[PDB]
Amino acid sequence: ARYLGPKLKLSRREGTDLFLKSGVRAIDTKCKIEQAPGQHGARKPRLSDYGVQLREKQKVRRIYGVLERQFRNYYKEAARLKGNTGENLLALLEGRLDNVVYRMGFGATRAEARQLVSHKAIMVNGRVVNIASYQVSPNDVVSIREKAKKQSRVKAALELAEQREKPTWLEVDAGKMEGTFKRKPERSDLSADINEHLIVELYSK
Amino acid sequence: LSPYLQEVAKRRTFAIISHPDAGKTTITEKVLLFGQAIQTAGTVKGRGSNQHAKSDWMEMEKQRGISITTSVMQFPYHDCLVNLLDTPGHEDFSEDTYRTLTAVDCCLMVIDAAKGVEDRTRKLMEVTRLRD
Amino acid sequence: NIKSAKKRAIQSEKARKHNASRRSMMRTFIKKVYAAIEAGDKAAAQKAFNEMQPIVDRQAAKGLIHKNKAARHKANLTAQINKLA
Amino acid sequence: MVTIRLARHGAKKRPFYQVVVADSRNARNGRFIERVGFFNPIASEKEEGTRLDLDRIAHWVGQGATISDRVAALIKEVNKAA
Amino acid sequence: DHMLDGLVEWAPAPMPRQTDTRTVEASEDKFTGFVFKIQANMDPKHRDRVAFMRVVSGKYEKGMKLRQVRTAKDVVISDALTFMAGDRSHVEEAYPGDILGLHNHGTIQIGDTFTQGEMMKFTGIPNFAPELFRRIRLKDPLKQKQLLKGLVQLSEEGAVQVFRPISNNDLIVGAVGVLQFDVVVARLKSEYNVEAVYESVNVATARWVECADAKKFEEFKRKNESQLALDGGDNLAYIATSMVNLRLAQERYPDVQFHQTR
Amino acid sequence: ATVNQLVRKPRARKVAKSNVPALEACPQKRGVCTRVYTTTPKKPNSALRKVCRVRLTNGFEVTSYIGGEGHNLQEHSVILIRGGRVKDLPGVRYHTVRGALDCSGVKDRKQARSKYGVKRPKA
RNA sequence: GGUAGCUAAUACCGCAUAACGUCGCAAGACCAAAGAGGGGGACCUUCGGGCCUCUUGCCAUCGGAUGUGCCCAGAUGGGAUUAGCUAGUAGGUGGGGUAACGGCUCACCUAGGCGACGAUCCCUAGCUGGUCUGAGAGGAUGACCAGCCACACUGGAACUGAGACACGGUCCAGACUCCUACGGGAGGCAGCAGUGGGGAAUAUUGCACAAUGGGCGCAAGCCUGAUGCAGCCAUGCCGCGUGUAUGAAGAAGGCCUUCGGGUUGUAAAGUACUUUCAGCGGGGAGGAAGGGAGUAAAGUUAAUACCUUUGCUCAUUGACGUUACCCGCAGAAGAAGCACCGGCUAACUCCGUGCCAGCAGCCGCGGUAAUACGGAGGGUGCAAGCGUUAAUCGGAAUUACUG
Repeated sequence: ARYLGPKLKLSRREGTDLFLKSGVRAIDTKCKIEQAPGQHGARKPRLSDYGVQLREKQKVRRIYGVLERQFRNYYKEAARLKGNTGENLLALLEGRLDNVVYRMGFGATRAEARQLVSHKAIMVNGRVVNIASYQVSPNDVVSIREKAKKQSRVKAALELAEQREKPTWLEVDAGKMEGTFKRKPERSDLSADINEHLIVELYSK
Repeated sequence: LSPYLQEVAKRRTFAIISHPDAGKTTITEKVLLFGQAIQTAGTVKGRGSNQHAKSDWMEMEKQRGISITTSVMQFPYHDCLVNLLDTPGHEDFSEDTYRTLTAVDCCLMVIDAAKGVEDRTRKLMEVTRLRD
Repeated sequence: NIKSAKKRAIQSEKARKHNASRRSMMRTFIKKVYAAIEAGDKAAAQKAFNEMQPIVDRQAAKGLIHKNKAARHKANLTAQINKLA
Repeated sequence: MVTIRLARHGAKKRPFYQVVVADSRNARNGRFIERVGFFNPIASEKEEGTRLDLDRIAHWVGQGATISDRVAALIKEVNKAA
Repeated sequence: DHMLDGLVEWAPAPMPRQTDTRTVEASEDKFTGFVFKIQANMDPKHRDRVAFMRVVSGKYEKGMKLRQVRTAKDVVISDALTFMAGDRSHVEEAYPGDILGLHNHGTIQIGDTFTQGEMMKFTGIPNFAPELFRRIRLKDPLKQKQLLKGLVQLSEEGAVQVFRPISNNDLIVGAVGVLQFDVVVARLKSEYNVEAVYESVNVATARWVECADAKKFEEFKRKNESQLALDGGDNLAYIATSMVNLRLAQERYPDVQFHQTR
Repeated sequence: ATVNQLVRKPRARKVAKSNVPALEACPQKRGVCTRVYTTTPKKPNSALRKVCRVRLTNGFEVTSYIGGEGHNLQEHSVILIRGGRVKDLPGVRYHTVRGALDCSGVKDRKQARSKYGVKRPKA
């Protein structure tokens, strides 16, 4: 129920970096990035109003590791939710515990930020959270499992982490390994090559 | 002579074997009227002795041709409680008969006095001595 | 049908018979009062009516001519018996 | 016989009864007259666990109405006025 | 009647049966039967099967709890047949030497020992392997279960046993000796209104029905799968063309028998 | 037009007609298969399309298409028909499911085997 | 089962007794019922137990609550290639009836009564809450769940009782079937599970009343396929995992190349790393409240008895259960497929092929170099699923009230 394959092959189709092969040397490249997402990558994809609309979400999914059968519901969710359903879907996409993990540098990739939330190596205001889908409310504080604390991996992660853009709605630590959900991410403090409406539409047809 | 070891000792569970068309099934039907299970009697293929009374060849095809697979019986004779088997005669056909011998402590062989000892008669003794 | 409560059957029959007569006595008596009417014996009328008055009330309290049913009988009777006599 | 009882409206293993005035004869979750509180056999040491319109229960008992024996174990395990 | 007088007079009370544990005296208590047969079950309103059990020791009583030694699962008994002459009868309670009937639902086989607890199995019961031929391909142009159902119901019995390859159709049956006729006849008696005929089939073996450790098997269930079958009872088997092609198959190696088990 | 008119003779919906009426309007059906022929399609195309006239279970007898290169079918058989027409052969409003009941899947097909019914050959 | 005879009760039945009851304007008429337990000082009498007493039980009148009758109106499918329908029919009066009004019934009497806002007659159909779809108005539907209704082999009938016209009651008829010593008998799974049959297709002849609820019972307790669990099936909706990192001018192999190379490809390898979920081992919540044993209560009483009540003492109560859950053990070990790539529609080539073979939802592909056929490479979209067929609403402002 996860990708499990040529992850760059992906970011090459999106022509952008999806934060996939994060790890050590952040800021991708080195793989052919761009000129060949397949066997005809060289080509000039003059795509349709559809393309520049599916590819938009087909991205958002990947830039988080989420899937369809489930992504939809997120949208349906945001829909019921008052306000720009566009930013809302984002608000819920960011609100993912598998995300708050990675985002708080407690793990390299948003992929490496799962194998643990899955293998019970994290938790909230107590109870260890097994589902890489938990929806983190406000205040809700995580904390790498006091158990397998700082190990032959997670340490090397925090390194590049705090040297990255750095969030604004979380009050992470470092050795105490236990961030917090200060507040729900506004629209102004997050974005890039990501359009709301362009995806809020695909599900309106 | 407690009500347990008494029931055990008064029991007796046996086979009836022979070569195809010897008398198994008939002697069986007759053993059944000596046990007050059949108030009349019959024959085989429902034949020469009339009346829709054949019988006690279970099945169906049996009553069309002649005998197929072990029918089993329990009746009282004299001071005992007999458990009676009815073992099919035919090479290819059984099997079964052999496995049925595993349930008997002893065994009765019918022989066609018009034929003497036939083939599966000889083969059945071999199987018998397996268990003395 | 093989269900213990079948004795509810023979149990009913008993009361069926019983009631039947009780009830059969009920009317048979009421009738006598009507016979007097289709005749004109105001004297024998109030007579049969009195020898019924309680006989009807009884099988009532017992539960066969339940409440009101009682009233009606005597009611429309005491009404006709004098309406023309 | 209007008996005040509980219906099992929980979910596999995690029940959730509901005190209700109902004609003794009906089915468990069958027709009833009026919910009058509930009963949570889970809850776990937190805030709630049971609720009952005690000053309503009385109105029924008032018109004669037998109470379940498991319903009675609630009418008091939660006191009466203290 | 003399031979009967002779029968009563001389012939043994229930005898001891041997096991891989001990000489089992008939005198003992603690129930100990062993099946031995799952008769050609027609049978007037059921698949029944009703396995025929011998009762070596102990007294059976209707509500008692027993242990199927083979599957190592404890089983409670209720409907336990007593056969009043080719006829089911309800049902009583039994003593050593009698013959009791049960109710096979893929739980009973042949030689399945039943105790009250003692984990042991009777060393008796023959169980040999079939020869072959066949391909019942049916008139009645189908259905299809009733034929198949008929076949996967005459097969938890000991006589024959079917073989259904991985091509849905192509039904193979194998094969007591050569009396493949009761099949045809029970194909239009018992409770199946089918008809059915035969052919010749490129199968010498028989086969022999395999299983052991994983992965290796999945490489086996793949390479020579052409070629591989599956039975009524949901496992397992091969089906070969000759003896040489049988040897090479096993020779793929080294994972297990032989296996017949009826 | 007018309300009064609509009030009177009210507007009447126009029911739909299932292009495939081999009864029950149900998934698929079992059929004895009366004959196994091959025909020619409309003007533009020119093949030797394979078809079978099947006696369904509900009594309706109908002609069905046999998709894929080759089949085991013949005389009797017992296919199970599906749906979807064959705009090239008129009258052929049904497709017999491949690799179902007495029908053998297309031999060797490796692509889109879900249809033409075939099993993964040595992964 | 038949005949005879004895025997008890809260079985049955008089008599007595009567109002706040029934009948009657009133006078007066007339109506009822059962006892049985645990005790226990006097006295104790024909020392059975009388009696004192609490405890459940019975009669009667008026009420409470619930439950059920019954009545009126509006609405509740299609068909006029259905336009007329009806005599107890419509009303009256008067007897009878019912628990009750009532044509319910009967007698007599007026002659009516319904109907194109669609009667009647056919065809179809369990109705509502709701369910699916839709921006909505609507369209479709009424499995699971709850309310109302109806039926319980077919047809009919009554009986018992507070209530049945009675799924596991009775009587009759019918069809069917089963047992018989042959004279006569017996039964109806649309309760649970199960077999046959039919079908594209629909589950185990399981466990326990431990919990909630029902019947009886003073109570304990008994009964309870109701219920609660379990077994089968990806049928589905919500989860989750089959690995996470790091990695070369980028292996061999495959496939394409105008051969200069490109690409599957970080993909694999290799290097680190994590082991949820399975598998093995342990430890172990909650669903239990209660009832069953003793001590106290201006609790009533003649009473420390007996009975209830409330604290308190001990022993104790589960089917599911190798539970849910928690901790280790081991190791990426044990877990990916299906559809699609001419357009709508995201996604390309080679080879074969030759209007053959075949594709196709619509247009439309194939008669030698086909991105539409089959295969291969590659790519695209979904994922324990994917596809197809089927069905409904949408798009369909393509019955348009909104429109």
